[PDB]
Amino acid sequence: CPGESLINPGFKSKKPAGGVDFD
Amino acid sequence: YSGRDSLIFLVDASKAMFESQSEDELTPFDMSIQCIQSVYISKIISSDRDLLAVVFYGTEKDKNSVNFKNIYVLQELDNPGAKRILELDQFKGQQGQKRFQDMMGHGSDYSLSEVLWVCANLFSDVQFKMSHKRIMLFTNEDNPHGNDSAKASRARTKAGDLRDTGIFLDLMHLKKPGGFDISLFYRDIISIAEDEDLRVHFEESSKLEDLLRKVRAKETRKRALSRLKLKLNKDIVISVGIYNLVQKALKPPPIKLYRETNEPVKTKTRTFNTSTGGLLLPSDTKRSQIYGSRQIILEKEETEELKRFDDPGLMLMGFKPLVLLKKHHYLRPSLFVYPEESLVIGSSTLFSALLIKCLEKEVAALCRYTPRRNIPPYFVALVPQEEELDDQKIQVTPPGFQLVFLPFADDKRKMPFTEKIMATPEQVGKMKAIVEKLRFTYRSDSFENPVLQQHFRNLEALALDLMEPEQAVDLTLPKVEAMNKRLGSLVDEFKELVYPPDYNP
Amino acid sequence: VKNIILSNKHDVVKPAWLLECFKTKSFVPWQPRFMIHMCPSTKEHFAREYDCYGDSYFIDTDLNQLKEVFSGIKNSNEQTPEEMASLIADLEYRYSWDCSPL
Amino acid sequence: GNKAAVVLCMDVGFTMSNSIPGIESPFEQAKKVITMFVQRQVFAENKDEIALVLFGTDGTDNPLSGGDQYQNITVHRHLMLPDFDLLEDIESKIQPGSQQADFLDALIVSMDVIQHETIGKKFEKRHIEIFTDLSSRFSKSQLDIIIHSLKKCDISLQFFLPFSLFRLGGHGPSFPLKGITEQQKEGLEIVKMVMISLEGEDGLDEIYSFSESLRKLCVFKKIERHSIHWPCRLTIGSNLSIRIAAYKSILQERVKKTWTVVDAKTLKKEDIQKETVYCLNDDDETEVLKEDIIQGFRYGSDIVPFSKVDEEQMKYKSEGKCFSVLGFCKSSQVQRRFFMGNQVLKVFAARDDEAAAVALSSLIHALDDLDMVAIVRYAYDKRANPQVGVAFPHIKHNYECLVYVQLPFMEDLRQYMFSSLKNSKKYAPTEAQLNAVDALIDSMSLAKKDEKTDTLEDLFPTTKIPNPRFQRLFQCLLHRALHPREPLPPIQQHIWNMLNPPAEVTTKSQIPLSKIKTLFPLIEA
Amino acid sequence: FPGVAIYLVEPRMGRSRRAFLTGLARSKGFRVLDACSSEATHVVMEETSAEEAVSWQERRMAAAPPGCTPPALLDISWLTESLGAGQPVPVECRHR
DNA sequence: GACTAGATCAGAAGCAGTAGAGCATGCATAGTTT
DNA sequence: AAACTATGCATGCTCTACTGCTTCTGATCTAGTCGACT
Repeated sequence: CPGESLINPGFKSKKPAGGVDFD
Repeated sequence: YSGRDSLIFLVDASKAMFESQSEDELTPFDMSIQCIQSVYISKIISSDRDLLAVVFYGTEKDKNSVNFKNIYVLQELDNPGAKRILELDQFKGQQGQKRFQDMMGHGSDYSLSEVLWVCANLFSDVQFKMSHKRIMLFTNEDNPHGNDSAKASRARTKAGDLRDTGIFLDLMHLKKPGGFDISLFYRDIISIAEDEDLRVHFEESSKLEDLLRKVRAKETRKRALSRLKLKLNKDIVISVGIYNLVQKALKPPPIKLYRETNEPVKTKTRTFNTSTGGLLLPSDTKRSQIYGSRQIILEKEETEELKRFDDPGLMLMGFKPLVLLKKHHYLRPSLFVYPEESLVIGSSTLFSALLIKCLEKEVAALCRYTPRRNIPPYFVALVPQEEELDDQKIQVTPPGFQLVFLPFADDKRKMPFTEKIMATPEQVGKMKAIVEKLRFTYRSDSFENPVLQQHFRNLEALALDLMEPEQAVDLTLPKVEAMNKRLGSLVDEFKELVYPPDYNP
Repeated sequence: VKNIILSNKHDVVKPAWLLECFKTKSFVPWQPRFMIHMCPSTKEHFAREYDCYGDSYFIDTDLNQLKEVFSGIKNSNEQTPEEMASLIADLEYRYSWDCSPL
Repeated sequence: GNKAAVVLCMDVGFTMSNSIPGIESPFEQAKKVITMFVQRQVFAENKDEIALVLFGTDGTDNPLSGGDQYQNITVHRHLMLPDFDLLEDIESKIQPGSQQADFLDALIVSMDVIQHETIGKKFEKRHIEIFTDLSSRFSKSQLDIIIHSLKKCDISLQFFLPFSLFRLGGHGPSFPLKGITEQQKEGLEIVKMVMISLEGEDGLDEIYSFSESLRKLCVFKKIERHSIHWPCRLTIGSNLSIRIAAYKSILQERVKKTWTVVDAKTLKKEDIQKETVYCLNDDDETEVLKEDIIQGFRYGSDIVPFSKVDEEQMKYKSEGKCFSVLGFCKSSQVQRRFFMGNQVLKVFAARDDEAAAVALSSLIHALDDLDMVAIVRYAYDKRANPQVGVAFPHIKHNYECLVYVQLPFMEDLRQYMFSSLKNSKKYAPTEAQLNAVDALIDSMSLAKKDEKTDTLEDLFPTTKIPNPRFQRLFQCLLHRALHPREPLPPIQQHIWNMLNPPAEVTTKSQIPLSKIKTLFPLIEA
Repeated sequence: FPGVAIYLVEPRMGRSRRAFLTGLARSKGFRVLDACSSEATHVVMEETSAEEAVSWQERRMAAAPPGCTPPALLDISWLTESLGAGQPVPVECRHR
């Protein structure tokens, strides 16, 4: 199950907040 | 997912682990210590109810519940705390490295079967219910028992027994001068072996970067706020659970401590007559409201009865086209309604049929909602939700109903009268150019609460006695520098077109 | 400690003061050396008795004490080679320090 | 501050007592409407003047009684703050009369009372509401001067009639057609023309009925006060800035008066005292002064002290009153389900500012054309925590503005996994079940497709219904005050009717519901 | 009523409550002794059981002279009733 | 019999979220005084 | 006309109750081992 949070099993890993990234 | 999470850190203490190949590169032992500290911090913030243990093997001194040789259990399975973090940090530096060598020792024979056995014993010593049993093995060696095959077979048998029991093991292989070959000996010990993770690894494991990534956010397990009853009719009835997919995040409540000794202090309240000086109970009190000169007295039970219309639950009223649901008619955060099936059988099929039919017809179900007893009823709309999953089959929007509260007449306020002023095409085009210049993609988790992050950092600094709290960069700022550099002369042209020279905003 | 320092309502003392008090088994008066912070009342008290630096006006100074006093004052660059040399020469002449070998 | 004066003209004629079998007489409906208005105006504790004029009574009492004119008209209550006495007069000691009274004469008397009593205090909103059935003879001689005086004196006029242009507030037809009389038709035409002349083609929207008025908050339409404005500057960069004013378009309403705890016997607040004490976790129960308590926080298995001064010094600090546009994103990327907060803001341009209005209109039009919303940072003041929200255009022929709603942070999102229902095999409905559900949905539709304009008309608009809790509380308080020793009354029938859908859907949703019941096995477990 | 003496149990009903009760009694004309003494005749209890009451009686007797009249064990309800009525209410089984 | 184990089911503590009450405080606007 | 004061409001904070869900704990039923007896 790729994307699973190693620290917290059963909770999907969450990407760090990237803020505003202009295109 | 019911229970707790158990994590045991196995840090190898061989000579090779205490040497650094190149300069300006932290030794693997220090890297493991930092990873353990980061995991401890993440567990403390997200969920402090979990259990973490730290065990060292390969040390001269031994400390185990069975008196196994060459194994040290630095910290038994227990809730994380600042004391354990400080104890781990004591070995962080080179002086800490010397302290660990002096008080623990290194360069001794060991058996993987022995460490697995002590880990299993530690797991069996927890009285709480453990949902996940996990072990992490920090070691840069890939062929520990290269000079003995009996130990290899014993380790294989112990790993098989642990896997059968339900223990899930990972190998956090670290940097090695020559290279790490998982396929050599550790392939048969890992619970799950990936095809990609077969070649020789000349660098650090990718899991280390993820572990070092500190996370500051409370994690809440799935839990139904209320198992309410949906009544299409006085006879037709189903059971549906209500969840809050979005909930405001509040900092932990403060606690009162005694300044002299820094211990919890119990807070109590009492009410008594100023004349009789005797304790009073809520049943020996009346509620009073004064309107001008008149006084109205009602009992507490009567006041509770005032806001009583119908029994708690959801009562269906009809179906309305989705076009009539205004986007700006927002009062409270929306909830999620999902069939339960644990109370009344056959509700799941009815819910699914209603969901698919509403999606086909694009109609939301209007209902009367009474979350609890003695609560005035409200009008809500259930909009069907289609199960949406992104690539690699990962769910992003679950199937069910989205409950949105419809504001009442009182909740609406009348705006002051204003005179419309249309904008000329040139100004609209200039604004279009500015907006296109400032285009950006938005995601639900693109911002962080600066207040909560700063509070967590301050608490960390206070607990760990750090010199200063690392300032948390806030993404909520508009970074005017980049916007100004990107816009160019558009702002000046827009101001000239719209703003008169003698305006001075 | 930094938060306490910022809130000018308490005095921050080095542990060496308590160790010395234990050594002599008596209450030793405060000195700027032991004081990391000074409350306004304590600052006023020390201003009269003691110089702004870690030096006193009444009790004399010794080799170690003068070394600590010089440690407290940090180097500054408001002087000039030529004017500094002139000031040094004037200082030597005023107190009859022309007999030095260097 | 702000004050308004209202005059309620009530018919008391014999025709008012007429009641068709199975229906309530118009007198009861008018009494209920006036009682609701007085309850709202009195229990809200607002500085508003209310006067009541009854026309159609046996007696005569009014300033215009010099000669034999304007007979059978009584000024029951002059312009004064509405006290309980008005409620008692409305409820118990007011009975239907037997002598008809001229509606025009009653309007003349009401206007004269408004003019005469508007000398001492200052009123910025003068309103006159006429409750009548238009079943009495009248003269049009004074109509021209009536309109002239109404236009000159800036007086708002509202009308309430038993019928519109059976259950009370049932979201259905009232006073079935072919029952109106010729005199009623003539009176309706006169009032229609008067309202058209006054409001200028909008007057038809100011003629309500008792059943509708009981569930539309129309009586207070011209009395409620506008909310204050929050001024700020919408900044896209470090140079551009538009002066804007934000109001609270939608906000949950709560009772401001709070129940006060008093002693059971003396019914006095003075004889009740609430004290808070702190003690250690010991059997001896050691007492600690309130000044010997330090704030702290739990860090997991231990508690770390955190002084209030230390927290204030180390807390996140930002510039207050900031409205900055972080960026622009496609409207599809922002979803309603992620909306947060307990309020919605409406942002207009600064008042009496042409340049700001033009700039805001240009921004709104550009966003609408590009189908975009603005992700912005909002902070009420220094103490207010910064928020990330979405502002989207809202363009109407009457006005255009921006609508701002708070958005969730990455810490406010819950990741819950739910089992799929489309691919599930254990809960797969059959074709007959789907057909029955489709029939039920079709039968229970609350919207009608009017083919005259090909538009969707809502038969059960829940947004316009008032909150029943306030009405229930007012009714119970009035009952307790008038009757100090009696149980609270039950919920009013009209309140239940307004909270239920029209009988048309209930009647049409019988066979589909029976089919659903017979085609779906449900049993408690 | 100088003849009658009333004492309170400090470590079982807090400090603010005891101070308030003492002030109310003094305003009502009842003398309350700050420190325990042999002259005490009435002792008031609060949220306590019989076992602890007898333990307190034994502790008091352990440091009292012989041939005396230990104060009768009495509850808060009595004190509340007496303060309400303004005069010492007669004692009955409940208080004893 | 007796006991200790083992399992197993019903009540209590903790947590999360909501409403109602009372206040800090600062930011705006209407009124009075110099 | 400008400075000071007044009210008024909003929002974040704190406490106390209230309800509902989840997990831990205490009371109650049987297998095995040793012993007693006829």
